[PDB]
Amino acid sequence: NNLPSIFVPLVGLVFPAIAMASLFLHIQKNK
Amino acid sequence: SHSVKIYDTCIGCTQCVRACPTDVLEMIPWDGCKAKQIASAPRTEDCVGCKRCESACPTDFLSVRVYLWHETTRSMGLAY
Amino acid sequence: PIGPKRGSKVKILRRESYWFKNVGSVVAVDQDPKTRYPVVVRFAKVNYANISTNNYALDEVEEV
Amino acid sequence: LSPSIVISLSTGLSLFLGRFVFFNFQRENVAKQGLPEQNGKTHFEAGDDRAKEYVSLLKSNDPIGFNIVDVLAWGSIGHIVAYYILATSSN
Amino acid sequence: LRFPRFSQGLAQDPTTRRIWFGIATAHDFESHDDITEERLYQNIFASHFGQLAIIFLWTSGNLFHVAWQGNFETWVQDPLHVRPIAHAIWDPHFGQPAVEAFTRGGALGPVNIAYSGVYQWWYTIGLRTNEDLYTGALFLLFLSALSLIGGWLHLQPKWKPRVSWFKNAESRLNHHLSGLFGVSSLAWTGHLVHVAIPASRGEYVRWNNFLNVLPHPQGLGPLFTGQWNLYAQNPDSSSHLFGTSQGSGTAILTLLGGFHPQTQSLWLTDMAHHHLAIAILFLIAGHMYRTNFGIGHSIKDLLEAHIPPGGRLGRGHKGLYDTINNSIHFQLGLALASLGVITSLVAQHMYSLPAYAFIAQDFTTQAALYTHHQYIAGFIMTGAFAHGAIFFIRDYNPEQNEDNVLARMLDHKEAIISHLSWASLFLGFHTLGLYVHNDVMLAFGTPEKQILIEPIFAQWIQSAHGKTSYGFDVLLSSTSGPAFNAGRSIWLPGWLNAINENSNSLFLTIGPGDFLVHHAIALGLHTTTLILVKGALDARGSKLMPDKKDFGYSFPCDGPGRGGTCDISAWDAFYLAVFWMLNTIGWVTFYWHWKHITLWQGNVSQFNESSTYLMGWLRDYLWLNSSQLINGYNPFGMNSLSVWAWMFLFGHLVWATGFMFLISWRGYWQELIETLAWAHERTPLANLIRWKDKPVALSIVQARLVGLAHFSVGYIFTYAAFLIASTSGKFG
Amino acid sequence: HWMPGEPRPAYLDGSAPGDFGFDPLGLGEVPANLERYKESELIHCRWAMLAVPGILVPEALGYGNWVKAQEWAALPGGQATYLGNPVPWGTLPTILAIEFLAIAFVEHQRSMEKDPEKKKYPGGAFDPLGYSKDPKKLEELKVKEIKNGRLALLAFVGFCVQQSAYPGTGPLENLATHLADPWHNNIGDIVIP
Amino acid sequence: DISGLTPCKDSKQFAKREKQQIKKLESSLKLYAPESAPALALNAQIEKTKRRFDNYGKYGLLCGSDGLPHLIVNGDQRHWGEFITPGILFLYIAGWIGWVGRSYLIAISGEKKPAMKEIIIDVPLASRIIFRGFIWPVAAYREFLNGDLIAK
Ligand code: CLA
Ligand code: CLA
Ligand code: CLA
Ligand SMILES: CC1=C(/C=C/C(C)=C/C=C/C(C)=C/C=C/C=C(C)/C=C/C=C(C)/C=C/C2=C(C)CCCC2(C)C)C(C)(C)CCC1
Ligand SMILES: CC1=C(/C=C/C(C)=C/C=C/C(C)=C/C=C/C=C(C)/C=C/C=C(C)/C=C/C2=C(C)CCCC2(C)C)C(C)(C)CCC1
Ligand SMILES: CC1=C(C/C=C(\C)CCC[C@H](C)CCC[C@H](C)CCCC(C)C)C(=O)c2ccccc2C1=O
Ligand code: SF4
Ligand code: SF4
Repeated sequence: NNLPSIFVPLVGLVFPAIAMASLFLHIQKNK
Repeated sequence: SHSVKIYDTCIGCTQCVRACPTDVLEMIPWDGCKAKQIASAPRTEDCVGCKRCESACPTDFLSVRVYLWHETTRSMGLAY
Repeated sequence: PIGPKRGSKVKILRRESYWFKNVGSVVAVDQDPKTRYPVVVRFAKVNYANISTNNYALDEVEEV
Repeated sequence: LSPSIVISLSTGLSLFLGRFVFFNFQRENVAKQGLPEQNGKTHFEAGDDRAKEYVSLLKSNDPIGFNIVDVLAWGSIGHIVAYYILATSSN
Repeated sequence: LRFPRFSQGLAQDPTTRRIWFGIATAHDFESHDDITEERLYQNIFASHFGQLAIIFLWTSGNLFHVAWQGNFETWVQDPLHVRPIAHAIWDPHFGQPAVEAFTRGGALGPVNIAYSGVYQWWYTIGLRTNEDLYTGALFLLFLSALSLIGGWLHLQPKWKPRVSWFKNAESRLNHHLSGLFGVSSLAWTGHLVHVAIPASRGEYVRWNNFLNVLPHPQGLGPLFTGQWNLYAQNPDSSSHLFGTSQGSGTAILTLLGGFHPQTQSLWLTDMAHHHLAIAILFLIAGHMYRTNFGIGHSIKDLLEAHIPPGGRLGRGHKGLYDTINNSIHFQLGLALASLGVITSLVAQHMYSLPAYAFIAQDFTTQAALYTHHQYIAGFIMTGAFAHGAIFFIRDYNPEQNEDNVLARMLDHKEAIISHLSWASLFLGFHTLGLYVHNDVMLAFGTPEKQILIEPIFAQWIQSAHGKTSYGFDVLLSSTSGPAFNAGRSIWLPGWLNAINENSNSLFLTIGPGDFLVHHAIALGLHTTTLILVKGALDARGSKLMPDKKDFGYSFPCDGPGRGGTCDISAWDAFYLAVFWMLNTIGWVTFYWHWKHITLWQGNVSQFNESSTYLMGWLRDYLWLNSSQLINGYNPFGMNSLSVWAWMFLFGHLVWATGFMFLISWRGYWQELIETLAWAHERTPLANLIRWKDKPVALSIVQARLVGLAHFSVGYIFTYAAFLIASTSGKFG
Repeated sequence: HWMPGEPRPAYLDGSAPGDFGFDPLGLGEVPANLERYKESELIHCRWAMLAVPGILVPEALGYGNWVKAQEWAALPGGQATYLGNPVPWGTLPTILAIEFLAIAFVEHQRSMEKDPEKKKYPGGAFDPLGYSKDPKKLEELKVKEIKNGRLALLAFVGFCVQQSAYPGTGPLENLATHLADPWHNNIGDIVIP
Repeated sequence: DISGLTPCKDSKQFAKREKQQIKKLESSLKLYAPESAPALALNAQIEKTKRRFDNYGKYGLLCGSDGLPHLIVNGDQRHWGEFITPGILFLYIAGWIGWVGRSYLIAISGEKKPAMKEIIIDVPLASRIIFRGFIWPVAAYREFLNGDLIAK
């Protein structure tokens, strides 16, 4: 199939970047 | 800031207040020992947690006790 | 006079003491009423701080 | 080959033993071992609403207070014994 | 406020310690701000729901991948000559030789060979096509969704349980014992009888026809009339071929004993009878405790009345009900101890009494399963004692527990600790002395001077089970004994056939090397127990620190005074016992693996002769069996063992990296970090960027955990790579 | 005294019937425990003083020793015999059922008693001939009963042990074997093979 | 035949081990003149090897399938010299040493500075105490009966 050519980069490069950016913004937040 | 407590087994030797590397501890008059003195701890916001005071106490078990607690810029010894 | 006489042997009943349930000799007893721990006891063995003398109240020493 | 319908008469014997012989012993032991409790309070009186005893099932017009739970328990014992007897035979 | 939300003290830390300690204290609900008992219980309930959801998702993922990318239908036809496939590989970093090398099985591309034994397990329970696995995966996805939904529901104000509901012990015990064990095991017998037994005889029974197929020709008639012997008549013949109707029978409940001749595993009709019997036993036992129906036992009165009148146990068990009921660490410790014991039992029993078809012939799977379960059991056993110490610190009340069994244990801790020390010293001294004597005797070329001691007691026990290789002739090995005559017509023939056949792992033959390694295992167990028990009992104070209970479970030291006080907490006692647990499990797994490798190669004499001296171990186990593994890639090419060699080196590197955090301590590093701040603040074009958290060295307790995690990960990965590579290179 | 020159336990004053101060292990220290032990001792003695006549008399009439009478029940379909005459109801599950029901009733009836004296010497209807009319004679009778019961218990222990050394033999057979050649047919050979 | 073992004197593998060892020793002797000292040493080694194998054959040891002696420690009277007698001798010697140490420690406990008698031993007192441990079992048992063995 062609699905692994999409989901492997999606889980290895895109989702980690989004999660790390969101988590850094969360931990750096103050009020 | 850390917590520094004094118990009434103190003999008034002054050795703990001479040992502190920041001014945290001082002597006050008292009655209950021959020396008529007891240690007091008014400035515990300046305590670094070194336990030099507890190494100096001659009582069987310490009449001064330090309990480590929430850490701040002063209590971490940071000069950055 | 207050408490044990000088030279007598007493045993310690303070749980946080290094010499708990050990026998020591009385050195002196302070006769002031406002003193909280007037009994001076000395021991043969040193503690972890290399000390061999301590003060106790009248309720933490018994004559043996 | 003993018949299964007759062998189940053990239920009657077990019920007879429970109702006429071992009644006082069981009742006094149950009275001695009271309701389970937590921190000195029973489960219901400590706050648990679903630990309340069903008083409606305790009331039976039997002259000695024989319950339906007793019937169920002694019948279960009788059935277990009868089926053990039935299975042991014909081996 | 800011991250962490649950700690005002941590949220005001101006350094990087705020993040690290915010991560590490998330699941310690007891120490959070404004915490109550009810909130604690409700949070625990929700966390349990989440854990169940995760487990169901994991199993569903395994099944879906096996169905989508595996070779289950090809493996079923010829189980002994096909390699199972775990999943496919899609790595853009691969080269062409790597693409060619990993294309094994019957696949069209790179794949992984499964060593978890799921193929044999699923084939044994009746799954035959890829459509079944898809349905199972869908059902488990639904179950995970249901678990999450149930987890969310009980956190709402309308559906929150109360603390009194959580403390109703008798009702929970009754319900668990009767339904979660008895009914659960009763239903598995139903699945076996209705689906799995017909499948092994060539019969296809599914949802569309299971209401029309009779599992037995006579139906339910024999059950209600008591003629239960009709269900055992006409069992499978010894000429049975698994999965086909050739030589099959009609029985559904037997007590044959032994192994199936072809699959070399337990009979399917024995397991159904076993589960039925245990289901009845669990169903009966779940009627003991008192509920709102007016009959049963009360646990508190059971505990309070078990006091010997002689007074040798003081007040006995009085007050223990509230001690256990009001402490969650006590319950967790009891559960962990029981779980670890049963995990070790599972590991010991699955290798010698296989239950899945064609798993005894798969050599790589058995070793992996054994090692996996033994390591997990060791970790659980450490956790039990850790939580026992945490209970003694946080929850124990001396006044409510006066002079009972629990309080009298703290009274004589010195005797227990000293006797454990004596046992450990004796075992270690003599075992090491004998090993070194044997090594010196071999070095001087005189092997006939060795001290070789026969394990007489274990050989006698084996003979008492029916083994005839030692000539002791006792009990089951005696043909005229009452014990032999009692069961000679029920289970003894098959069991005796299985036990006296030397190609399996049922009661292997033993010698002096087994004796020495068993005593090494005993030494390891005793030393680990000594460390953990000393940590648990001294948790509330000692002569060196009388008031240890005021400082908590985990704290660095009490400073350099009174001679110095590094590693004085109970947490530090747990930290030191992980090294001994790892050592003991390593010894156990080395013994198992070498024995089974020599057995499978058919040269058991090598183990018999070379296991009495340590040079024999080092030369004939580690050096000899690592040749293929270290040749996964060389200046001449690579093969399918390249990943295992890479993981071997990776584990070596991670293990050695842990020594940095263990040998070098904080004050070297805080001084080093202080110069980097100046360097950054004085560097042009870079001082335009500044940090928000002031950078600091790791804490004293942090570095112990970080060093210990690196040590464990390296240990596990290195041994796993070596074991899998060595077994699969030789036997596939 | 059970051993002259030895001190007595404080709780054994010498007033109880058959009291000779024998308690090396101190099992009767607890007053509640010692009260139970007397009842159990009397029950054991009374049960063993009926077994001894029931073991020797059937063997003296040629009906077989006391272990041969139990062999038939291990076989399938074995039927009980009495005085050489098979009994119609001597099937195994008929005997087991009637024994449990009959005994469970009387022993539970004894259990429910709460007067400590009536648990040992209940009196009343179980003494039809009225031998307990005289308190002076009664003490002598109690001493006689206790002294005989312990002897019967020792005899039963001898019965049991002699069977192990000579399997398949009765006590009267062992006595006959000993009487013929006393100086070589005795305990000595068993201890020293 | 305990545990399926065989006597050393009937074992063929034992003889093969002896022959291999002797043959290995003899191949080195051909490198030296017969009169030289190394030849004498090798001759002595060969004789000692033969004597050791003969002695192992005489004592009634048991061999396995590898031709190596095995020890029985279950308490059988036919093999009491393997474990029981050396064990009793070791227990006697260890009790002697421990009793002498305890006696010396008790002897100097009443002095003004008992610590100084531990780093600088009092030789005459120890020498007088050394002989007393020869009867340690009797003294220890009588002390246990009198209740002076355990500190109060
Ligand atoms: C019939 C009634 C019933 C049932 C079925 C359950 C069931 C459950 N309750 Mg529960 N509960 C009940 C009544 C019931 N409850 C009542 C009346 C109360 C109130 C008094 C509670 C109060 C309660 C609380 C407070 C909690 C639960 C929890 C749980 C769950 C624990 C998960 C578990 O045990 O793993 C399953 C484990 C087993 C089946 C057995 C494990 C050990 C065996 C020996 C292993 C067998 C291995 C075997 C060989 C197969 C393995 C091999 C295989 C891989 C091939 C479970 C689903 C917990 C939870 O949150 O879960 C969501 C929890 O915290 N319950
Ligand atoms: C290979 C390394 C190694 C070795 C040999 C040991 C050995 C030991 N550990 Mg240990 N340990 C280790 C690593 C090791 N540990 C590690 C990595 C950790 C984690 C930090 C621990 C944590 C640990 C704990 C927590 C405890 C031990 C304890 C023990 C002792 C109990 C075992 C026994 O019976 O004694 C075996 C006997 C010996 C080793 C004696 C050999 C004596 C020879 C004859 C010395 C010869 C002297 C010399 C040659 C003559 C003079 C010449 C001159 C040049 C010196 C034992 C000495 C326990 C203990 O001490 O309490 C009883 C204990 O509580 N260990
Ligand atoms: C504390 C010491 C200790 C410990 C933990 C163990 C533990 C174990 N032994 Mg073991 N053993 C010991 C001492 C010990 N042994 C000694 C001293 C001997 C020589 C007599 C043996 C001889 C021995 C044999 C022959 C076998 C085992 C086996 C085993 C394992 C199975 C359990 C068993 O059979 O127990 C055995 C338990 C004992 C023998 C009790 C010994 C405990 C006492 C206190 C030792 C004191 C020594 C004593 C004073 C010597 C006096 C002799 C003197 C009269 C000459 C188990 C791991 C079996 C096994 O599976 O091996 C693979 C086996 O076949 N042991
Ligand atoms: C009215 C009345 C009467 C009578 C009554 C009656 C007669 C009753 C009855 C009742 C009954 C009659 C009851 C019953 C019950 C039963 C039960 C409760 C059962 C159970 C069961 C079970 C539990 C089972 C089990 C099992 C097993 C174990 C195995 C196999 C399977 C089975 C499932 C079978 C009279 C006239 C006298 C008087 C007046 C009143
Ligand atoms: C510290 C602490 C804790 C913890 C603890 C622990 C962790 C423990 C463990 C323990 C353990 C871990 C134990 C174990 C045991 C075991 C056993 C006890 C076993 C037994 C066995 C048997 C009895 C057997 C039998 C038999 C039979 C039946 C048949 C065949 C033969 C034989 C012999 C095998 C707690 C929380 C609680 C509390 C607090 C403190
Ligand atoms: C090396 C070392 C340092 C210095 C090491 C530091 C400061 C490392 C800090 C982390 C760096 C940035 C690397 C992080 C690598 C991780 C893989 C990234 C985060 C992973 C997440 C899952 C958290 C100490 O602070 C120390 C303190 C006390 C005893 C021993 C030591 C010690 O050995
Ligand atoms: S605290 Fe200690 S050192 Fe300071 S005065 Fe009191 S007794 Fe002396
Ligand atoms: S702990 Fe150190 S800094 Fe704090 S008061 Fe004592 S001596 Fe001063």
